[PDB]
Amino acid sequence: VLGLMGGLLQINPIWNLGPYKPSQVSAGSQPDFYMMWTEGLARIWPPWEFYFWHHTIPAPVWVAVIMGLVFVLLPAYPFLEKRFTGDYAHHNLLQRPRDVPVRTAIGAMAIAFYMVLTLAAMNDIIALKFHISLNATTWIGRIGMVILPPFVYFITYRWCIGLQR
Amino acid sequence: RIKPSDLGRVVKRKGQESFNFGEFFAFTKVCSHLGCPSSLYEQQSYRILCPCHQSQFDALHFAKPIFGPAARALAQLPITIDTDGYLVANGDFVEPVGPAFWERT
Amino acid sequence: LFGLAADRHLGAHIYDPANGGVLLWQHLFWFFGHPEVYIIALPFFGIVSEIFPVFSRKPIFGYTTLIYATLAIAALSVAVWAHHMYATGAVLLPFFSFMTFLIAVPTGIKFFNWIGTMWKGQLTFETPMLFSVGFLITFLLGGLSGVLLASPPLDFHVTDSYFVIAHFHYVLFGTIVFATYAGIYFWFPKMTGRLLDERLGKLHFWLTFIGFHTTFLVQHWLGDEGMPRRYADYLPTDGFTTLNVISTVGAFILGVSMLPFVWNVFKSWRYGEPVTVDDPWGYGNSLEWATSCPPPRHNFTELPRIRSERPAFELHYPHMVERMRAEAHVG
Amino acid sequence: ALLLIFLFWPWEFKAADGESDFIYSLTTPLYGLTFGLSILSIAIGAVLYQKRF
Amino acid sequence: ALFMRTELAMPGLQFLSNEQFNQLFTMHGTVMLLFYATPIVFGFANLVLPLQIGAPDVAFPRLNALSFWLFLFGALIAIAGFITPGGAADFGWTAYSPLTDAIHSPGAGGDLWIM
Amino acid sequence: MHIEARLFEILTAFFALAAVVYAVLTAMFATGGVEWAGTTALVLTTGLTLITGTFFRFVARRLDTRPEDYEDAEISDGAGELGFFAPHSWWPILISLSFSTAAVGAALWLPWLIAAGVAFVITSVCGLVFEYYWGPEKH
Amino acid sequence: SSALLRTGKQLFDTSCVSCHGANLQGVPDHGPSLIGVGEAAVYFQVSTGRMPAMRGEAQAPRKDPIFDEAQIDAIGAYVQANGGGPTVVRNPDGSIATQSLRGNDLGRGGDLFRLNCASCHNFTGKGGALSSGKYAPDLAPANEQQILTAMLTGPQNMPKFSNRQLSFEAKKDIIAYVKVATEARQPGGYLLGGFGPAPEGMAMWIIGMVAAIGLALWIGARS
Amino acid sequence: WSDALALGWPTGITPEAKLNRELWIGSVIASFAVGAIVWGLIFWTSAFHRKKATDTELPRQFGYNMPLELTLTVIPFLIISVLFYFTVVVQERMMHKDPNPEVVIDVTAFQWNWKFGYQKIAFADGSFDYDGADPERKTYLNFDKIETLGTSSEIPVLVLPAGKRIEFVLNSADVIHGFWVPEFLFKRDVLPEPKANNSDNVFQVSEIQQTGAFVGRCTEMCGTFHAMMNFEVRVVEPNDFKAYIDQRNAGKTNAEALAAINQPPLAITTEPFESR
Ligand code: HEA
Ligand code: HEA
Ligand SMILES: CC(C)=CCC/C(C)=C/CC/C(C)=C\CC/C(C)=C/CC/C(C)=C/CC/C(C)=C/CC/C(C)=C/CC/C(C)=C/CC/C(C)=C/CC1=C(C)C(=O)c2ccccc2C1=O
Ligand code: HEC
Ligand code: HEC
Ligand SMILES: CCc1nc2ccc(Cl)cn2c1C(=O)NCc1ccc(N2CCC(c3ccc(OC(F)(F)F)cc3)CC2)cc1
Ligand code: FES
Ligand SMILES: [Cu+2]
Ligand SMILES: [Cu+2]
Repeated sequence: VLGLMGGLLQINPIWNLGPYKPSQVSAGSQPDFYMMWTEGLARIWPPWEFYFWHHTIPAPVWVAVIMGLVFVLLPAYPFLEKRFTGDYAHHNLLQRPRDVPVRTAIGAMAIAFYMVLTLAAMNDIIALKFHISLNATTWIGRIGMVILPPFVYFITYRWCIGLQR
Repeated sequence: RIKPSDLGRVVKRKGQESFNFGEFFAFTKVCSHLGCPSSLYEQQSYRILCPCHQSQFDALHFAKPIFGPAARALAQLPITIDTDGYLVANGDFVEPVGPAFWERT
Repeated sequence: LFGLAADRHLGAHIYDPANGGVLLWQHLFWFFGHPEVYIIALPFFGIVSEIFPVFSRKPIFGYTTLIYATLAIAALSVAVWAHHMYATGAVLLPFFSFMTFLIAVPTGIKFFNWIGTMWKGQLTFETPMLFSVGFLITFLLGGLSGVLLASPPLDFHVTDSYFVIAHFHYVLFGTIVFATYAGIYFWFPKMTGRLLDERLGKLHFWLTFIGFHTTFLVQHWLGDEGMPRRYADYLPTDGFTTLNVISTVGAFILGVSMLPFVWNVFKSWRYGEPVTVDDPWGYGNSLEWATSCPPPRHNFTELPRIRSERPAFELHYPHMVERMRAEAHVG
Repeated sequence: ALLLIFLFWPWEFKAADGESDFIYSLTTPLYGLTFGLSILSIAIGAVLYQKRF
Repeated sequence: ALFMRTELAMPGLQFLSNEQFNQLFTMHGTVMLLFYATPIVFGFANLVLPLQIGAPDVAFPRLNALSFWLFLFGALIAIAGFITPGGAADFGWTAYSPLTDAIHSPGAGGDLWIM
Repeated sequence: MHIEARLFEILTAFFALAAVVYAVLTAMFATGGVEWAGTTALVLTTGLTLITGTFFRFVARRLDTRPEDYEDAEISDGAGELGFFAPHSWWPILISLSFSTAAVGAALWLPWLIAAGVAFVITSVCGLVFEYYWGPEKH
Repeated sequence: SSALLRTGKQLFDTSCVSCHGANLQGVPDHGPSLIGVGEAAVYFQVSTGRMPAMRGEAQAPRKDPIFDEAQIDAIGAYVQANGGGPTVVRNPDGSIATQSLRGNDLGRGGDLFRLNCASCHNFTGKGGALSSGKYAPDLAPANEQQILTAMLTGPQNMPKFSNRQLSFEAKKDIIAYVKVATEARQPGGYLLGGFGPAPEGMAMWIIGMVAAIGLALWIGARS
Repeated sequence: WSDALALGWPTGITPEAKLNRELWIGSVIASFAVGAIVWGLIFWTSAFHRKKATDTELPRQFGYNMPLELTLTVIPFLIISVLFYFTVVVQERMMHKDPNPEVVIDVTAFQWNWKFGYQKIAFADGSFDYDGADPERKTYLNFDKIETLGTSSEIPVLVLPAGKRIEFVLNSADVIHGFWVPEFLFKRDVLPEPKANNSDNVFQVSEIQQTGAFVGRCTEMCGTFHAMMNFEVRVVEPNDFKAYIDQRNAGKTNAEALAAINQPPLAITTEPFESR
C-alpha cells in the first residue's frame, strides 16, 4: 500500500516553492496534519496580553501552557481514573466501549475538540473552496471550541445507554 | 501610496505625526505577532492581512490591529526625499520590530 | 433542474432566448407546479372529510360521489398548467381558460357533500370540528377569488399583483394550516395516549382566525390599485401606506398565535389527561379507532369483520346496523 | 516488470513547452505501480494460502 | 415572513436592503412550499394509512427511512446558503427563464438551491 | 386486481384524448405552429398510465380471486404467513449522507467531492443490498 | 473608421447608465466615476465577464461575457475618449497581442511572482482567501492580455502596478511564468489540488487508512 | 356605489379598459352572491342543528340523495358557461390590432430603466407625417432618432396625443420585464427575443380620452432594482404634441421640450429613489 500511494500520489513538491527568503510568503502555510491542532489553537485563541512594569507577556505563551497541559494530561490519565473511580484490581478482560458510558463520552469529547482544532487550521482552504467568510470561520471555530465538546458528551452518553438497552 | 481622495481618514499615532511624506507611509512588513511577512494589502479597504494566522491591520489608523491574536500595531518608518529626488529614510524606527519578548516590544 | 445546472456549470445553451429558451422553462416549470398545489391540496380534503362525520354523528354524504370528484380533479389538474402564463401572449387562451373553468366544478360537488354531511346532525364543536369549519370558510373565499382570477381579461390587470398573493394565501392557509391543526388535534391520542387541552385549543383557534383574516383581507384592495408583488420599497406619494400597516399588525398577531399551540404540545405530551380506552372521540370510523389508543407494534391484536366503510362504528354499536342499512337512501 | 521498467525507461528531466514529454511524467507512477502491486500480490497469495490450506 | 412585513410597513428602507429582501421572499416561498407541505403530507400518510387499511406495516420499510433522511438533508443543503457571504438565492420562487442564468444571478446560493 | 386496472385505463383514456386535442388545436390557431413542449409531456404521461394499467391488466387476467378483491369473505381466509418485513436497519441514513455529499459537491463545482460522493453511494447501496444475505464468518 | 464611437455610446446607454451615469459620472449610490480609467480597464472588466454586474457586493464574480463582435473595442474607445487611462496592447495587425506578451526568462518572472503576487494567490497561482468575503481567484483560465491588463489596471482590492514600478519586461516575464506554471505536468503523480498538506492528510485518512483497516478486518477474525 | 364593488379598480382611460371594468363588476357581484348563499347555509347548519339538546338517541343515517347531486352538478356548468362566453368575447375585443395605427412607440426595457422610440407618426388627418426609423442598427432591437432615455436621476416621461390610435412594440435587452400602466387596466411581458419564443410583442390602444399624467411599474422579476423602474405617461393635445415633436427634432432634451409647451418638466406622479 505504501509503495502504491508513494508512486501514484504527489506529496511535498518543493520545486514549485522556492528557497526560503525572509521577505516573501504564500497563502497556504499549514504544517502536516499532526501539528495542525497546534496551529489552529494559535489561530483561534483571543489576543490577551499583559503589560506590567518594564515587561511584556505576549499571546503565544497561552499556546505554550495549553500544549504543555495537554502533554501532561495525556500520560497521567490512568492514575486520575483510578483515583476517581476507586478501583485498584487486576484486569485481563477488556471492556466493550458501550459498557463504560462516562469514559466513552470523555473520549468522544476529546476527539471532537481535536477535530475542531484541526479544522480551524485550514481556514483559508475551507473559506476559498466552500464559499464562506474568513472571519466567519474564525468565530465558528472560536465558539465551537466551547459548545461542541459538551454536546458530543451528552449525545455519546445517551447513545451508549441506548445500545445497552 | 494612499489615494488623494481619502487623506482625511488618517489618525496619525501620537508620536509619529510627521513620519509620512505626502501620501507615502512606509510601515514595516514583519507581523507583530510571530513574525511572518504581512504582505497581503487590500487597496480599497486599506487593510493589511498576515497570511500565517490571518491578522488584519488598519493602514489608515497607524496600522492598528482589528482582527485576530495580533495585539500591537505595526512599526512605522520615517521617510523623506534627498536633494536629488530619491526616497531616503529620515531616521530609525521608534521601537523594536517583530514579535515581543520579556524585555519589551 | 439538471438542464439548468448543466447550463450554469458548462454553458450549455439550453435556455437561451435565442432558441425557444424563455418559454420552454416556463412550460416545463408550470407543468410541474400546478400538480404540486393539487398534491398538497387533496389529502387535507380527505382529512376534513374524515373528521366531519365523527362530530356530526352521521355518515359521509355521497361516498362514491366524493371518490369520482377526486378522480376528476386528479385527471384535470395536469391539463391546465398554462393559466399561469396569460401575460406572455404566447399561449392558446381559450383552451386553458375553459379547462380551469371546468376544474372548478368537482370542488363544488365536494363542498356540497361536506355541507350535506353536516346537515341535520347533532353538532358538537371541539377543536377539530372548529378548525374544519374555519377551513371551509377560508377555502370558499380563496376559491371564489381564484375562479375570478381564471378569466384572461381580468388576469390582464390583477396578475403579478397582491390580489394573487391574497388568493393563494387564502387557499394555502385554509387548506394546510387549518386541516393540519385539525388532524393534529384529532389524532394526537391515537399516537400518544394523551389528550390536548381544549381551552388552549380554542384560544389558539381564535387567535389564528382573527390574525389571519386581518393580515390578508386588505391585500385585495391593495393590489387592485397598482401595487405589484415582490417590491421592497415604495414612495409616500403613492397611496397604500395604511393598508400595509394593517397587514403587518395582522402578521404580528399571526406570529404571536403560535405560543399556545407549542405550549399545549409541550405540556400535554408528558402530563395531560390519559386515554385508557379506544376511540376517545366517540362514534368513530375507519378501523383505526378499533385498536388500543397507543397502538402496539404491528398495530393490531385482532380485527373486526368488515362489511361497510364504518367498521369501528358497527363494532362499538352493534344495535345500529339495521338502522344504518334501512334508512341509507332517504336524502 | 519493475526490473525492466527501472532499467529501460526514459527518466531524465525533459520538461518544456516545445517537446511535451509525457513520458517523463510517467516515470515515477510506473515505479510505484509495479513495486507496490507485485508485493501486494505476494501478500494476498500468502493470506489466501493461510486461509484455505 | 415577519421580517418581510416589518420592512414593508413605513415607506423607506429602514433596516433591510434590496438583495436581502429578494432573498427573504425567495427562501420564504421555497421553504413554506417544499420543506413544510409536501413532507407533512407523507407524515400524515405514514401515521395513519396502514392503520386505516388494516396492515401491519408499509410495503418497503427501509425505503421509508431513506425518504425521510433524504428530505431532511436536502432541506438542510438548500437552506445553507445564508452562511455564504453573498446570501441565498435571490430570484423568485419560480426561477424565471434568463434571470437564473450564469450571467445574471452568479452567486453560490442558486447552486445549493438547485441541488 | 380488477379495480386498479380500470382506474388506470380511465386515466390513460383521458390523457390520450387531451394530448391529441391539444396537438391538433395548436397545429392551427397558434402563433408558431405545434407547441412541442406540452405535447411531449402529455403523450408521455399517457404512456406512463398505459404501462401501469397494462401491467395491472395482465396480472389480473393471470390471477384467481383474492380475499382482498373478494367480498363475502371472513378473516379466517387470510390466515397464513405474510412476507419478510425488515426490522431495524441503519443503512438508509448513510445512503442519504453519501448522496448529500455528492449533491453539495455538484453544487459547488468540486470534482473530488463528486468522486468521493459517488464512491460512498456505491458502498452504502452495496451494504444495504447485502444486509440480510451475508453468511457467518469463516474463521 | 476610427471616427465611429456612435456604437460604443449605443451599448453603454442601454447597459451601464443605471449605475455609472449618462456622462460616466459615477451614480453616487453604486458605481465609480470611470473617467480616469481607460481602454485597459474596460477590456479586463468586460472580457472576463465581471461587467455588467447584478446586485454588487464584496466581490463581483467572474461570469460569462455579454459583449463581443468587436463591441468591447466600441465601449473601450468610447470610454478612452473621455479620459487618459491606459490602453490595451496591440500587435502589428491591430488585434490584441497574445504571443508577444510572453517573455523568455522564467527565473526572474518566478522570483517577481513570489515577491509581488504569490502572497494573495498562491505558490503556483491557485486561489487565496482575503478578509470578510473577498478572495483572490485562480489564475488558470486567464489569457495573456487579461493578465497584463489585470496587473496594469488594479481591479477591486488588488493593488495597481504601474509601468514605472513594474516595467514592461517585468510584466512579460510574470505573464510567461504564470502561463507556464498553469500548464506544466505534475511529475510525481496526481497532485491533490495545488495546496499544501490538507489534501494530503485527507487522502491519507480516506485512502491509506481505510485500505489498512479493511485488510485488518479481512485477515483477523472479529469476536 | 360602484367604487366599492370595483374593489379599488381605477376607472379606465381607454374603451377596452371600461369594458374590462364592466365585466369585472359583473363577475364580482356573481361570486359575492354565491358566497353569501353558501355562507348562509353554513351558518344555518351550525347555528340550529348544533343543538345536541337534552334528548338524543342518534339523528339519522342517510347518505345518498341522487337527484339533488345531479341538480347541483348540472347548475355550475351553466353558471360557468355564461361567463366563459362573455370572457371570450371581451378578450377577443381587447386584442384587435387594426392594421393602420397613427403613433408607433418602440419600448425597450434594459436593466432597471426604460427607453422609448417614437418610430412613426402618421395622423389620419394628413396633418402630421413623420418617420423616425434608423439604420443605426449596424439585432432584434429597434433604434430610432427621437429617444427619451431614462436614468437613475430622472424618471423617463413618455408623451402621447389624446384621441389617436397608439401602438406599442415591446422588446427587452437582457431579461424579462413587465409593462404595466394601472390606468390602461392591462399589462404585457417584455421578452428578450419575442419572435424566437413565439410571443406577439405588439398591442394597440384605441384612444386615450382623458389628459394628464399617469405612472407605470415593472411587474416581473428583473433583479435587484426591480422596484425602481417606474416611468410616466403624459397625454397632451394633438397640436401640443406636434409642437413637442417639432421642437424635439431640433436638438433638445425632454425637460426643455416639455417646458417649452408650458408643462412641468419632471414627472409629477413619481420621484427618483433616494434609497438606490
Ligand atoms: C393549495 C392550493 C391552490 C389551490 C387549491 C388553487 C386553486 C385554484 N387556483 Fe391557484 N394558485 C396557487 C395555489 C392554489 N390555487 C398558487 C401558489 C399560485 C400562484 C403562485 C405563483 O405564481 O407564484 C396560484 C395562482 C393561480 C392563478 C394565476 C395567477 C397568476 O395570474 O399569476 C390562477 C388562475 O389562473 C389560479 C386559479 C386557481 C383556480 C381556478 C383554482 C380552483 O382550483 C379553485 C376552485 C375553487 C372553488 C372553491 C370553487 C368553489 C365551488 C363552489 C362553491 C361552486 C362555485 C361555482 C361557481 C362560482 C362557478 N391560481
Ligand atoms: C404554504 C405556505 C405559505 C405560508 C404558510 C405562508 C405564510 C405567510 N406568508 Fe407567505 N408566501 C408564500 C407561501 C406561504 N406563505 C408563497 C408561495 C409566496 C410568494 C413566493 C414568492 O413570491 O416567491 C409567499 C409570499 C408572501 C408575501 C409577499 C412576498 C412578496 O412580496 O411578494 C408575504 C407578505 O406579505 C407573505 C406573508 C406571509 C405571512 C404573513 C404568513 C403567515 O402565515 C406566517 C406567520 C408565521 C409565523 C410568524 C411563524 C412564527 C414565528 C415565530 C414564533 C418566530 C419564532 C422563531 C424561532 C423559534 C425560529 N408571504
Ligand atoms: C481518545 C483519546 C484522544 C482520549 C484521550 C484522553 C484525554 C482525557 C487525554 C487529554 C487530551 C486533551 C485534554 C485533549 C485532546 C485533544 C488534542 C489536543 C489531542 C492531541 C493529540 C491526540 C491525543 C490524538 C488523538 C486523536 C484521535 C484519537 C483520532 C482518532 C480518530 C478515529 C478513531 C479514526 C477512525 C477511522 C477514521 C474516521 C476513518 C475515516 C476518516 C476520517 C475522515 C478521519 C477524520 C480526519 C482526521 C481525524 C484528521 O486528523 C484529519 C487531518 C487533516 C485532514 C483531514 C482529517 C480528517 O478527515
Ligand atoms: C450598477 C451595476 C453595474 C453595471 C450595470 C455596470 N457596472 Fe461597471 N462597476 C460597477 C461597480 C459596483 C464597480 C466597482 C468595481 C468593483 O467594486 O468591483 C464597477 C466598475 C467598473 C469598471 C472599473 C472601475 C475602475 O476604477 O477600475 C469599469 C471599467 C466598468 N465598471 C465599466 C462598466 C461597463 C463596460 C459596463 C457594461 C456596459 C458596466 N460597467 C456596467 C457596477 C456596474
Ligand atoms: C491580495 C492582493 C492581490 C495581489 C497582491 C495580487 N492580486 Fe491579483 N487579484 C486579487 C483580487 C482580489 C482579484 C479579483 C479582482 C476582481 O475579481 O475584480 C485578482 C485578480 C487577478 C487576476 C484575474 C484572474 C481571473 O481569472 O480573471 C489576475 C490575472 C491577477 N489578479 C494577477 C495578479 C498578478 C500577476 C499579481 C502579481 C503582480 C497579482 N495578481 C497580485 C488580489 C491580488
Ligand atoms: C503556532 C504553530 C504554527 N503556526 C504556523 C503557521 C504556518 C506554518 Cl507552515 C506552520 N505553523 C505553525 C507550526 O508549525 N506548529 C507546530 C509547532 C508548534 C509549536 C512548537 N513549539 C516548539 C517548542 C516550544 C517550547 C520550547 C521550550 C519550552 O520550555 C518551556 F519554556 F520551559 F516551557 C516550551 C515550549 C513550544 C512549542 C513547535 C512546533
Ligand atoms: S504571524 Fe501574522 S498573524 Fe500570527
Ligand atoms: Cu405569470
Ligand atoms: Cu422590473
